Amino acid sequence: KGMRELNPNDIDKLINLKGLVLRSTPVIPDMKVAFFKCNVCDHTMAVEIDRGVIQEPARCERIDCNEPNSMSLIHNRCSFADKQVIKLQETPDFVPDGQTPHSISLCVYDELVDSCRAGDRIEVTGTFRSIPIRANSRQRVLKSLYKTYVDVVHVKKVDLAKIREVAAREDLYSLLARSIAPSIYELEDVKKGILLQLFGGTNKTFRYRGDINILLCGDPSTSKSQILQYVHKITPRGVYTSGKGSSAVGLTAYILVLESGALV
Amino acid sequence: LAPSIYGHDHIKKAILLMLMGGVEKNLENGSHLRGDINILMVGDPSTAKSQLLRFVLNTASLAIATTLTAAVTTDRETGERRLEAGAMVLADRGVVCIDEFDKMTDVDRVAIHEVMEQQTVTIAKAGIHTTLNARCSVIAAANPVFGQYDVNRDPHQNIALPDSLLSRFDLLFVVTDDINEIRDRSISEHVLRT
Amino acid sequence: AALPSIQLPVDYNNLFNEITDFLVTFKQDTLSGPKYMAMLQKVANRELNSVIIDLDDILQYQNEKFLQGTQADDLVSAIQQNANHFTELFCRAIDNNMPLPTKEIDYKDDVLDVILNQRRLRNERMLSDRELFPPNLTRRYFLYFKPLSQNAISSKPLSVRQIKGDFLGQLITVRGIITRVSDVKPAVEVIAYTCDQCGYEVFQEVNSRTFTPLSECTSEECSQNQTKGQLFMSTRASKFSAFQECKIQELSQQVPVGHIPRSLNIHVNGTLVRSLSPGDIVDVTGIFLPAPYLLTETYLEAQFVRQHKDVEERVMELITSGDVYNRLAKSIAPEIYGNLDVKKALLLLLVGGVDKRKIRGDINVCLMGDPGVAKSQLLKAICKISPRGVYTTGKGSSGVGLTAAVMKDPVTDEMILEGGALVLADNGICCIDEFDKMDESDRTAIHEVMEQQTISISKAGINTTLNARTSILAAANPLYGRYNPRLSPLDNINLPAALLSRFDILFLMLDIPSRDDDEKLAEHVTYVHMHNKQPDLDFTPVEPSKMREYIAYAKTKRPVMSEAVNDYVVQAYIRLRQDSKRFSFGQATPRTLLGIIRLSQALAKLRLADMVDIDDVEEALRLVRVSKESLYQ
Ligand SMILES: [Zn+2]
Ligand SMILES: [Zn+2]
Repeated sequence: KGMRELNPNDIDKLINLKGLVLRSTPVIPDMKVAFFKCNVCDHTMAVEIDRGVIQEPARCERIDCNEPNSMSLIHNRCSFADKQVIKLQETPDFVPDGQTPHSISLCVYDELVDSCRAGDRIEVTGTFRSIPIRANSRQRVLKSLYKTYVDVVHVKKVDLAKIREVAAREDLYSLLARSIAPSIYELEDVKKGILLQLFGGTNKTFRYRGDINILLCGDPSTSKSQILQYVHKITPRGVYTSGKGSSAVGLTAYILVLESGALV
Repeated sequence: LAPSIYGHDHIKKAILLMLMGGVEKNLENGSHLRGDINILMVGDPSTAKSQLLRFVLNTASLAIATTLTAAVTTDRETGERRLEAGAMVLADRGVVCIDEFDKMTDVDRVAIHEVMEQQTVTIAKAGIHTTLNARCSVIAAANPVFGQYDVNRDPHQNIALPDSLLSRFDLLFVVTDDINEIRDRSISEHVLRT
Repeated sequence: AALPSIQLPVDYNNLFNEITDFLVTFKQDTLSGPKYMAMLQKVANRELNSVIIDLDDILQYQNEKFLQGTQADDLVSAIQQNANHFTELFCRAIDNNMPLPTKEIDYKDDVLDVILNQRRLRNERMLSDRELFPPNLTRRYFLYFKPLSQNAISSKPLSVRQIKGDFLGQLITVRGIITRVSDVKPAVEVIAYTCDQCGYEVFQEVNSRTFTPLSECTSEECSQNQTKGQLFMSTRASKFSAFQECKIQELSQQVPVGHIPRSLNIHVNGTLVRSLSPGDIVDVTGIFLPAPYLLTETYLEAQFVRQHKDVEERVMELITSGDVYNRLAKSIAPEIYGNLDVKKALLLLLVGGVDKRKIRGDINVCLMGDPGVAKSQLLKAICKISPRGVYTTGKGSSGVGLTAAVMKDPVTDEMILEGGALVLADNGICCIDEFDKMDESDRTAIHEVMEQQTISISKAGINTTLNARTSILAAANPLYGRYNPRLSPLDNINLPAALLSRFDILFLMLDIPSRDDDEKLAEHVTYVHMHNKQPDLDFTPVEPSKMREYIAYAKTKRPVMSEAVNDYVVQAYIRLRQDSKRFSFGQATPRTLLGIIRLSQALAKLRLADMVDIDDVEEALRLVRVSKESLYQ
């Protein structure tokens, strides 16, 4: 169900949302067990955090000491879980297009931290949740309308035997060459050259690289752009752009921080 | 109109036709074609132009003084954005007086086409995608961007405004400071009495 | 802090009795159980939550009572004067009188039923000598007053600047444009706290923008045992209500000369949420209220909304009349003279070709040559006629733009990714006016529509391609004011021939001064101005909404390939290649062949066929031939 459609009935239910990750926080430490050491007698005890509250011992546990207010929290001997917060956007595909997409914060925990990155379209399955937020951190006073977030429990994005069987074929050069773009005219010297570009060479660290670089010349009135489009789909981690008016810095890296351009 | 102004009979006649401007045509399916009239006075400075705009402004009714379109805007105290009316929206079924029209900036001139063709202006940010009534009859005036006006060059060439913009106006006058001794004698003695 | 007090001309006991009398008695008897009790049976079935009260019903009840010779104390005036309090009175009357359900509900599935049943059981265990709840907790419905019709202050639509301080407390109605809308968020009606040390839950109702949470268990279960148990909030048991805020602004026309446009916050609650959107022009009834900031903040609690704004049988009414392609093309902007071949092509862009797997199905046309000749009106008309259309210019639409980007809302501090016009045109059509003037980012954007049917983002750590499947209609008006009417267009146009080669068809049209054609055009224009109707006879101009029936109907009549067309279009490409055996860039290519195929498929759609026809190929070739001969000038 859509992000725009969540309502107060959902507030304790499990839900599942499709959306786009805009960005994430770094990992945030969440205390799961507090560690209290006695200033008088150096005895130590452990307290599990209950609903975000430290159940502090008011007097020292040891009956032979039993001093009040003598326990103190030894921060780096407490035990911590991992938490991360991610801004998940309603996709521009699903919006009523005259107005903005929404977004929702989600909390993701432990080894589910860093399961996704900016630009990932994902599903997230989790409990819908709501919490109050303080009017001033110096006070208990809370604002009437709660903050909402989804507290996730699962995420998802959006062998060699077969490979060996094909490897023995005699037509394999042409077989792989046709496969890159069977919808386009067969042009198989171009397709074979691109196939070698997809294979690549090897590397040596003592400089050189195992790259391959190709230029499709010829008229503007031919299918080479469509070949490029299919190769951009085929490759695992490529990019597509065009060179007219392409800045030396826009293509490469641009300015505070420096951000990578298309080629990088 | 403007009895202090030497000559310029045809200009005053055209001004009167704009004040008594043409009738709107909503065709079948409500298909709209514009009846309002738009005028532009190109020329030298120190000519009758600005004074004619004063006389028009004080003669017309529902007349807006400028020296545009519509915008989405924000200010120091507002933690919020508001949709603002330019002079043509304010002059809906009225008139706009635009002196120094050669000075108007690009984001304005790009949107003036909607006033000139469709008698409306469209909003396209902050989710306020809408269109406003701006059904006015405009009179504008403009100066050369450098030097005195070169009467050999076109308005497109003496002023930075594109021909694809200047052509929108129904009537496009060019006026110039003629160095006529009878005119100069008259206006001189008026200025001296002043 | 002692307070003085005064006597006032009202009594809420008498008015509570009047309200419940109305509720248990009234029906809309002029239209011949009670309307309100029947509606409350619908509430009891959990089939309804929006309880609407009409002030007209109250008025009819008052007139009925006065006709029967007893004074009704004008409850309409009271609710129009101190509306907020009468929400409480009406809800108490409903809670005192609502009938039990009829439809089964599986009653235990609501947590509130289980928890209040457990409290009742515990209270009976106490009551053996060994309110149950705040009513807002149990109250599932949402109550709203709906204003008086024309026949009184609640009926009058006020502009925002007419809303003065004396109206505070009244059920006014306002008129304006919504400049901003909040995302929905929940707000607590009643907080439920568990008690750790006794299990007896306790409740706090919230009636302000802020509150302070409870700490110690106030219940007798703990208090009598002097057991200072601790309280913990439960979102499961707390009643939330949906909250949303919207900023309304007066209409731009209403602003007095020189004033800033005045605006107001509208708060909307319960089922009435997400009835409003930005850019809506709307009339809204609500209670005009203060809020804690002696100067109070102020808002309008919305109550009722008035927005300002079969087929598959009905298409047969035009199909049976015949020659529908020619007539529908002649129905495209009938106020525009001639150019019927161009209109006939522009229709096919709305109908579209086939996409298959990829095979790319959108169809695109460029108009080119001298400015004017009603071209911008034709593009606007296409945006009006076509579903999923949008109008732009090469520099216009200068807010979110035709070209997409990451963005903030700098009036606040959040960031978002949003699409440009080419994404709004997705699954549709985009019209580019002033096409010659668009920049490098714009040109590469339309490149990406044609080359990937997307628009790309590579900014602030986000790499993403947004979907942009869309037809292009474009207008390349030339440089220097006029075309030189014997030259190639590249001596007259800014755009590169690479971009122009992707369009399925290009129509160069020149504004030739020629007495005879001038008179034909002028006769058309002057006749339209003179007669005010039927821009020509025998054109049979279909209206927009009726032709959208056929355009949508035609769009879904996907064809299948015929061997006759397969041979014929191979032959058609070879024929046009003989003309290509050379004096302009209108050469035959695989992209012109694809254009002929898509235009032919759109013709197959329009003739409602499965088998695509060689007639479709020859007519698609005819439009391409007319296009090339136009380009040849
Ligand atoms: Zn100790
Ligand atoms: Zn308790």
